[PDB]
Amino acid sequence: EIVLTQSPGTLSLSPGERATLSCRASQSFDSRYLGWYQQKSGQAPRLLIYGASSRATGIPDRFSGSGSGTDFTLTISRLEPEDFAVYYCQQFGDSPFTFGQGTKLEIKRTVAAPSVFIFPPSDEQLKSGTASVVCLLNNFYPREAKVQWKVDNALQSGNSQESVTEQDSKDSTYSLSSTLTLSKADYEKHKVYACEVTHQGLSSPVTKSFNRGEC
Amino acid sequence: DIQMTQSPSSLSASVGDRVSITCRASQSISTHLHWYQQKPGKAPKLLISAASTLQSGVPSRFSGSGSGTDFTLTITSLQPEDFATYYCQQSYSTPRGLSFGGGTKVEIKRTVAAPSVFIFPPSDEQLKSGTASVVCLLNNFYPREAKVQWKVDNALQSGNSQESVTEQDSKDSTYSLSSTLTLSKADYEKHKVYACEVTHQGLSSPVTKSFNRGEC
Amino acid sequence: DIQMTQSPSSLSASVGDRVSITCRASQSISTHLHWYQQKPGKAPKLLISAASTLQSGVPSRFSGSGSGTDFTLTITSLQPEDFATYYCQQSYSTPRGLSFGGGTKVEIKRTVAAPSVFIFPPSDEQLKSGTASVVCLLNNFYPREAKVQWKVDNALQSGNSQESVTEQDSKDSTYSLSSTLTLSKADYEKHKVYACEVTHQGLSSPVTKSFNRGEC
Amino acid sequence: EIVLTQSPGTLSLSPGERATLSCRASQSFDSRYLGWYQQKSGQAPRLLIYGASSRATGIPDRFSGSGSGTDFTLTISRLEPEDFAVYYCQQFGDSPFTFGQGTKLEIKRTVAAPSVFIFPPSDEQLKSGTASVVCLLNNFYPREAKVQWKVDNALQSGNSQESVTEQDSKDSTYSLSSTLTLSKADYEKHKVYACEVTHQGLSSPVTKSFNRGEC
Amino acid sequence: QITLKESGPTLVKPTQTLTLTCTFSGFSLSTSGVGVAWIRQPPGKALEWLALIYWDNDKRSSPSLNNRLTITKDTSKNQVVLTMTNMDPEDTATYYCAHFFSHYDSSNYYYGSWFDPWGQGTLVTVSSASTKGPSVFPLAPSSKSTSGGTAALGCLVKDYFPEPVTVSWNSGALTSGVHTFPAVLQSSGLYSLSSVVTVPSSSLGTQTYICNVNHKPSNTKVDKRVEPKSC
Amino acid sequence: QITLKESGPTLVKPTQTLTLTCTFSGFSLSTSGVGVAWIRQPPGKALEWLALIYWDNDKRSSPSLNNRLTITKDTSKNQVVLTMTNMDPEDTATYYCAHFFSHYDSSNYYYGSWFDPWGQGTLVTVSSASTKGPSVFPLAPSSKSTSGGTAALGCLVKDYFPEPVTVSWNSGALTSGVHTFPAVLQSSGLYSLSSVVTVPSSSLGTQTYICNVNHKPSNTKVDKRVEPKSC
Amino acid sequence: VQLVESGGGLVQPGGSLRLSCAASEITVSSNYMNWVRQAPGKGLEWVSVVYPGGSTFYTDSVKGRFTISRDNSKNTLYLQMNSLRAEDTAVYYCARESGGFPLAEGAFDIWGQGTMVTVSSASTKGPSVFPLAPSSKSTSGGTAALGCLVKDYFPEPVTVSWNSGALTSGVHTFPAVLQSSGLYSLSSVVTVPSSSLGTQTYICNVNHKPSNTKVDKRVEPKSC
Amino acid sequence: VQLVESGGGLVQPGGSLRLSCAASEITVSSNYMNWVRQAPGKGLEWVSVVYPGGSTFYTDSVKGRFTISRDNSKNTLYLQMNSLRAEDTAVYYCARESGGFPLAEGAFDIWGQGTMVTVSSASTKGPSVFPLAPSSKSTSGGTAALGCLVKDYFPEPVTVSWNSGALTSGVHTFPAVLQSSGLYSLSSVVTVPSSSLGTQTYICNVNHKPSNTKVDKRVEPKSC
Repeated sequence: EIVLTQSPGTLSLSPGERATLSCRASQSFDSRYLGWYQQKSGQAPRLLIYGASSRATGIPDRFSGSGSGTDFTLTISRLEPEDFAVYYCQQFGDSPFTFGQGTKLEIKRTVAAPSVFIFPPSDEQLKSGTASVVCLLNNFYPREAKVQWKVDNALQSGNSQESVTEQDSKDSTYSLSSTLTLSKADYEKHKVYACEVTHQGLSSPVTKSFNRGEC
Repeated sequence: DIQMTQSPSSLSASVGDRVSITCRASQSISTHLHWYQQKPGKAPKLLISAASTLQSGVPSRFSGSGSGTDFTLTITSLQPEDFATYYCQQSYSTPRGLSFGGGTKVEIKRTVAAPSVFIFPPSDEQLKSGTASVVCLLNNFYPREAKVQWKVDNALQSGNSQESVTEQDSKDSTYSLSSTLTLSKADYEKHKVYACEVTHQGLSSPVTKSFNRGEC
Repeated sequence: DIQMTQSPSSLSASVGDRVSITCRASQSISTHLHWYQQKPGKAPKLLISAASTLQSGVPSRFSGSGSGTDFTLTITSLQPEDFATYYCQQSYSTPRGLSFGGGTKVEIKRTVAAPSVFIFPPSDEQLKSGTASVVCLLNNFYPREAKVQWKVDNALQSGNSQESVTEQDSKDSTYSLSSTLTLSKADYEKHKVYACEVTHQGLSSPVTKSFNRGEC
Repeated sequence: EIVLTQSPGTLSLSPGERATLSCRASQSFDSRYLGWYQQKSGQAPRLLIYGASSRATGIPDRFSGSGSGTDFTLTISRLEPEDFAVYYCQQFGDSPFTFGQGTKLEIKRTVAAPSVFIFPPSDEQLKSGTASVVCLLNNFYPREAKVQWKVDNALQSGNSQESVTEQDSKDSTYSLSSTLTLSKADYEKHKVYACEVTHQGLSSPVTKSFNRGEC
Repeated sequence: QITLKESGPTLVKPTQTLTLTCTFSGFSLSTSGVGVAWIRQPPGKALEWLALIYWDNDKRSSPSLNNRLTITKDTSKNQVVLTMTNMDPEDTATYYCAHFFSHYDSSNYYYGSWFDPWGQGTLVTVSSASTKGPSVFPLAPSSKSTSGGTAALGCLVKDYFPEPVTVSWNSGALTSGVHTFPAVLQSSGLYSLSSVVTVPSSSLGTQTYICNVNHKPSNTKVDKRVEPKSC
Repeated sequence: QITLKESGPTLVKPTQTLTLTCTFSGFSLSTSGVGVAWIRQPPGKALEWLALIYWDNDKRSSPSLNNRLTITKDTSKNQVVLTMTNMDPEDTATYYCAHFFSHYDSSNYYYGSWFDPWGQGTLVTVSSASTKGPSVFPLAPSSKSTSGGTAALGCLVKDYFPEPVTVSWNSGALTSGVHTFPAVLQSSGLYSLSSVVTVPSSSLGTQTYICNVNHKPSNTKVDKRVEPKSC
Repeated sequence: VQLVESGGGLVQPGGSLRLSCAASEITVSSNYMNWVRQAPGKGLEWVSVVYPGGSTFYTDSVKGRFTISRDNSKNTLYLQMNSLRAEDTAVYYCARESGGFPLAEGAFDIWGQGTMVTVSSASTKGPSVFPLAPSSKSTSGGTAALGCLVKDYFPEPVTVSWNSGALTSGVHTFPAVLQSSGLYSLSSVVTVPSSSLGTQTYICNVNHKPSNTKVDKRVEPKSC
Repeated sequence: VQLVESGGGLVQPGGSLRLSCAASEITVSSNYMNWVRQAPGKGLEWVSVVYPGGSTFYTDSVKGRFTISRDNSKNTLYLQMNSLRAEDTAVYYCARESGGFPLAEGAFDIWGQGTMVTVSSASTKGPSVFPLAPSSKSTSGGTAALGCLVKDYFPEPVTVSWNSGALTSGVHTFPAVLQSSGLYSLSSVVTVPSSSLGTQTYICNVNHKPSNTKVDKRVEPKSC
């Protein structure tokens, strides 16, 4: 089976500059078997280049392709604000036809620190038999961040869930919410609930906590 | 007329490492390429069929890939009995065009070593009939590449030398070499001093070994 | 069918004297006759063209004359390397009629000498299979002419003798001769005494050399 | 070049007997290339035999020829008094065509001694600045004779001239005149002028002289 | 211009079989070189080609999934039906039908091929749990006076099935900073997300906060009040 | 019967050129196999063939003299002209033109060839000295009484050029024994001969002795008296 | 599957020869059968093919003067080479095309051992044996070499031994080289310590079988 | 001008053979080229001629069964002899007719070295070696002779040596004679003084190359 590896895994470039994407094939096939597709946020993928050098109909001249043997590249000369999406290389060489893992083009910006906020469960959720406390990290760049949960200053692992949102349409920052779910035997068996956050925009990790009893 | 080349001409490899050898066609031949292995003094044996299919009875360490104009034969764990000559043959052109590749030789890799460099004169017994052979012998040198030149009173002797090289031994995995000049009686009798200059990777500087006709 | 003869068949000459050899045709051939020289073990070399024209590179001591039915080749100073066989060839008859002459042999002349005359019996080893060879050997005789006859108890043995003669040596310019009789076992075993009679110019009287079967 | 040698150089035979002449050629040519010509005293040569055996027209049957290879002969069976001349063999084999040196047929006779006479120069020749004295030997046979001049009994060489006449028409003898030419510095510097003659008809040479002063 | 639309059961029970119908317009399955392909994208993963049917009823399937995948065509109705059996919970994905075509030019040179227009896509899930209305728990701004007028407040909609739930803050009169994070599959094959809004602490008790949360498969229309809770 | 006659300059100066014309009658230079040859005879030497011209204007010359010998024919006037250049004193000779012919007989067998009638001959000399009348010196019978009536008396004609001089003794009344020896080329390329008569000493003072010597090229007509001179 | 060869040898240029390939466990008439030649020191070259139906094909170099046939009765393949030239000196292999369990179409899966064919006018004769002594030195690191030069012979192979096989360590025989005069020569050398140069007499034995030359020549250093 | 021959040997009567003449410095097609044969011991005989324009002529004895040709590509002359009979045993010479600087028309100015052709059914085999000892006498003038009789072999040449070349003075080898049985024999004798008959052991070595006979036989007088 032919395996296509894209590079880089993630890519961030502010509008105006040059975008380069690479796709390397495990086996060797004709250069006319490889195409490039672009898929935007929550959209069906659309054809971008076929034959590794033949631009699709209607695609602007900003997209070009160059292929040789087991090395293919997609070049974007002028990249506009509407040109940030995920890019897949796929082959028609051997069955089954396989796509690449993709490459997310990102809108670059200056580094910002995430506001870290904490929200406890409601009385209804103290009534449901399962209580979740949500820890939010907002307005940060880049996407990379780490959060660790502490029940009475004791590290938690395997008992929390994560959800990071997509890039905003106006500020290009990221947001993230992580929930910690427990029962009453755990929620009323301790006092302290804390998030410690490690971000590239923060020189030192920040530990922020709350106590159910005091409030 | 499908020209077919192999890269590299010969590579030296250790035991257990992965090795890849490439075969290139002058034009795309789809997957009509086959890989054969031939040991010295024996007939070739078919390793890979259709450039990707392992043959029955061939160890799984042999694999083949590629298509069109570029093909590759890959060995994962090069066993000590995998040292042979590998040919790529195409069956694409015509029933009268089953050309073969040049062939790739795989031999054991070891540390460099300096040869013993000896000069052997034309002995009187062979000289008595006007047929004189002079010998420059290089003993136990690795790798195979070496340069030998012939010297007579700072003059350069070229165009009539014969080179005989032994293949790698099973004991020390080195090489041996003999360079021979054959000349008629007066094509040696008039001249005075005969030397052989040798150049090897394992030697920092070329070495000259000279002997006098007059002295012995 | 132009018969072509040479005179003499062979002549003996010294070094430096003038020698003439004649070639005669059965009918007039104008001047379409050529003189060739051939040394033993070699190919002929063209000496004289058109019976009068010296060839380029031929020493001036060779000259040719005559016309019609009589032609002559003359050498002024017969050098020591001029001893060879000379042929006259005609190119007159037809494209299928380039006949050659008999040939004239020129050899060194010296003083007469008597040969050693030896008789060699049929040895027992060769006799053990019924094949007996008896030999009469003449050593160092000049000139070439000699007569050899075979005798058995005053009987005459004829019709089965073989003659082997050596050409003139470069040391003494003499000849050697061997006469051999081959007979089956009983074609010799019954008879008693075997002799060889020899006659040479250098010998005043013929000499008989006899040996007994019974004695040895 | 073909060279024809005749033999003998001179030949004397009284009328009635057999005349034989030979001609030998250096090279070998066909016998039909050689002819024989006869030239008399002060006459143009006339053809005698052509083809070495074919008698010319009008020539009497007394002349015959026989040729083979490089040897040719002319035979005269009956030779008459009018048959004494010079005979040439010539060839038409190779250019240039060459004649023989000739053979003078001579009228034989008994041996006779030559009268030896001496005549001095005239006073006019003592006036001309050059004086010649003439010595005459007449009526001798054969043609061979020798004369030596002596000025005061001293042998002379290179200062005299000779002239022998042809055979007479009636007596078949020969005559000869030899002149000695000198100047006055030589003619009046000596006394004796002598001829000594050696002839086959003379047993001993004869010395005969004169002196200018005494006469 | 051509279009393709997928339809079928978006709620498929485990170890059962689904049938998906792609209706296409602008082309017909009779032109040479024209085909209909089915591709799937798992949530958060890369694409994976499933099947491809040609104009001459020639069909190709992924060898690792060809034992349980059948593809059929109806040229008269311009439809392509993909039937897939023996479902597993990891088969949840979004399925596209796409137009497949090649480009030869006057000499049959094959300047490549492509998957041109893809369908809108149907999000199909494989699970056992049935529908369930979301439980809404309001998430309270913390006890801070000003903090530079920076705060966030939300509501958590948890334990709902299936996707999706639509959240609106103050009926479109509060959309500045409303983060509706993508819902996460709970450990029990169930869905839970948080919807928050970034607001200034200087307008805590004077600006109303509501979240109208909607879920058609469960017909859940809950207008949850969010208010500041002190200590 | 055929005739040939030569004509030309009998007095040729050295290192100059002569031209000799042979006029022949009885045949014409048109019959096949007929030629005109030129031969020369040096005084007292053997003959030497010079040139040969054929009926078809084919000419042959002696290779040792072909570089300076030209031969031409005029069939209309029945003439043959030999031009010879670069003369030497040894070229003095008598030149004959002769008829050359061969004899074939009904099968072209060539029964030989010949030089049949030769011309009368022209005596041509090569020298520098011009004409000169002969000097006559009478040669006196010696002082003898009888000697058996045997004596000779003559006159010497010396230093004359060119040939010949004709001597007559007593105008034809004394021809018995008149020896006129052939003239000898003197060392200076000049001519001298003696003319003597054998007479008896018994008629010394009673028989007149004269020699009329004649030389047309010098017009010398001298009737020299010979008389006995005593001591 | 066994394919046993026969028919090799040496021939004069312009001669002829016949090669035989006896197969077992397969049928020669029922398979694609090829003759493939390899020159000594060079690569493989396809020469001829015969189809199961009897159709034949040849490479361009051997057109006309080479023919391929089969005998069904005893299941053999035959190659008749005529007008042989010097470029035909090689090892010839009988191979089965388009076989193997995965059915390697167009590939040779079963090979014979090949016969050797030589085409030269070398006029078979015997090798001369010449000794080679090292430099006249005392120890020079305890390394000396003595050799036997084998010259002017045809054809291969030849056997070279030291002390009739009594010495087998450190012996290096070099492959014979084709002289421009059409003869063969090689050198067989061996390294011994100098201290053993005297106490151990050495003799080089050359056994050239085709010319029946059994030559043993002494190997001792010289006096300079 | 060089004319190099090739193609000689021995053949059975009724066989065939091809002779080659490779010329240099001249063109075979542009000259009159002749084959001229000479029997061993007899005179030269003209065999065949080929004209520059390709016309050919043959002598009467070889009409029909002999043909002459040329190859322009490599400038060679060829003689194909078929139905060979015993009268064709001779040395054959390639000659150029009507050449030479003075233009010897009708004459052969350039000759090859000639090849040897033998036509007999002698069934090639080996020579027997027989010793010959002189009369049992003391000195008899100090003249004795000992000989080696070499018998019953085909074809020529053979090598005869005395003491393996140690004796070379006074040795007389006689030319081999063709026996009526189609074999060859000769005698190689040598004269030595009688005083050296005992002190000098003699051995006659006969090396017949085509039959590979290497026979050394002792040569000593006998006891009568």
